[PDB]
Amino acid sequence: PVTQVMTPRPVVFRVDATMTINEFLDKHKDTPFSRPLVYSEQKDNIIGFVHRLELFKMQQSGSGQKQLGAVMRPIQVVLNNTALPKVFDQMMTHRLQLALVVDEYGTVLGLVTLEDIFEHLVGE
Amino acid sequence: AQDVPVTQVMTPRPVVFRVDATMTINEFLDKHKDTPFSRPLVYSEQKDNIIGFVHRLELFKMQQSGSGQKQLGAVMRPIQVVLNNTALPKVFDQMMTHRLQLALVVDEYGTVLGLVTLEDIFEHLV
Repeated sequence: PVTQVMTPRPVVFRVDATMTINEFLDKHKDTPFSRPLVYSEQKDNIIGFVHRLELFKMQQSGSGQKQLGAVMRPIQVVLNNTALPKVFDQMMTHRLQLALVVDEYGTVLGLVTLEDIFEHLVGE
Repeated sequence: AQDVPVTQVMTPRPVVFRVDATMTINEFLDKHKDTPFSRPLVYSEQKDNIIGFVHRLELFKMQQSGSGQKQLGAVMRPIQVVLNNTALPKVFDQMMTHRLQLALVVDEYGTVLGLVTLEDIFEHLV
């Protein structure tokens, strides 16, 4: 059970894998969005996610011309019908900050974050 | 370039076994025979629409618990993807980092090319 007690958040912030780190930090300075997903060719085709702090560090290291696709964290999926404590245990154990939530028809429902899971469990 | 493509380490989609998630455990266990630790892939409506996998032994536990009438998807496990252009070392790192034993390989558009195991990648570089 996931969607049945926590609703997956919508994917609202997508960036192209071919976009460069410089371009990203350029276009999205002071962005309110903390969960930037990376898409490959179609905006529908999520292959990873990035963290702005991490990207900035790479830029300061002269890696600003690198493409998001080459430096992103790979996208991971969690099933809708998985127990929250288990999802939590898995994400923590793997240091996974966010995951796409998928149902039993292969449909992407939205995304969850480890902090979102934390916040829900802790409220119990 | 550097090493061989994950696409040569994988089992190609056409020869990859998968079963309908709506099949009951009872019918699956009766229809399909395979070893205690096999991990059949599961598809939703289309045979290419691969949405995870199940452990045969967990299927068998279910049946013996009197839940054989339930669908395969009852105990479905997620399956992750790796990109066809990812260097074999990086792939190895990524699956290890996430403790993956199995993963679908996809192209830049998300189309499943095949199934790669960590065992086969491990084998290859060590």
